Amino acid sequence: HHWGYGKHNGPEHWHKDFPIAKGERQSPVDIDTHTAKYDPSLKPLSVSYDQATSLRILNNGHAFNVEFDDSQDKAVLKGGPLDGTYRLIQFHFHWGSLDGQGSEHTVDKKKYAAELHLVHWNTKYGDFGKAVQQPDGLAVLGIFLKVGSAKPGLQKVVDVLDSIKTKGKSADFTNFDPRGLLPESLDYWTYPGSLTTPPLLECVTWIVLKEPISVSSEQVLKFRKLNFNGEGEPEELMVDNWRPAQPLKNRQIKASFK
Ligand SMILES: COc1ccc([C@H]2OC(=O)NC2=O)c(OC)c1
Ligand code: NA
Ligand SMILES: [Zn+2]
Repeated sequence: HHWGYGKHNGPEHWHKDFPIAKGERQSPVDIDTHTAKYDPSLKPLSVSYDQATSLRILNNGHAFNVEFDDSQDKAVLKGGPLDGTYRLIQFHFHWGSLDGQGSEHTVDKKKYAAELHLVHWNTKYGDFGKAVQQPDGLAVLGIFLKVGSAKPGLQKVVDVLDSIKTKGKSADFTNFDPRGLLPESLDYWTYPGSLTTPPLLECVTWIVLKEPISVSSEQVLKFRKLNFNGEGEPEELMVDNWRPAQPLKNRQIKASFK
């Protein structure tokens, strides 16, 4: 598979290798804040990242992933819409060529400069590869980024990026604390959806925080210096690695806040 984000291999093409692209629970979606309803049944959200163990950062040709040790229940997400325990495995971002675009989810059609995805898998399925075959296998915590003040907790990420410029490069990335990427409020929207890249599997409970984090123009500029290509290959900047909003179909987006 040679999927990507360009004219020739971008999201409009994905359905030919991955027919579930046109499925019933695809992501991302536009969150219409006037149609989403507060749900009193939602339990409180629990982000337990105190014991998180980051290992490595990888340019996979699509984004850069900060990977965690998920061989035990270190860093977990529970509560909210979730039943049981979801283990953090990695986070990554999606971003734009310009500050006016980059997020996958939109809020009343508003696009943010970037979107952070903290990816967790349901431990009742034993491993990640089994979890992605299940409708409740993953929980993705999505956090919007807007450009304003710098986010100090992001700068360690920004600073390692020149060591992983091209596809297939990785670097040791230990002792990174993902709590420094969260906004103050855990108010969220939630809906059932999918992975936003191939294989597009319909295995995600999406939890999208309402409060964006602010990052600096300089910080997001450094994201845009990465490359989609491998070393020695013609330079294609890693920008606009986002899928546009997909049809909501027969889904309701629920708000955790009144
Ligand atoms: C193999 O693991 C994967 C594969 C794809 C995705 C995509 O879905 C998404 O929301 N962003 C993505 O890059 C993922 O993240 C949950 C994890
Ligand atoms: Na709207
Ligand atoms: Zn993502």
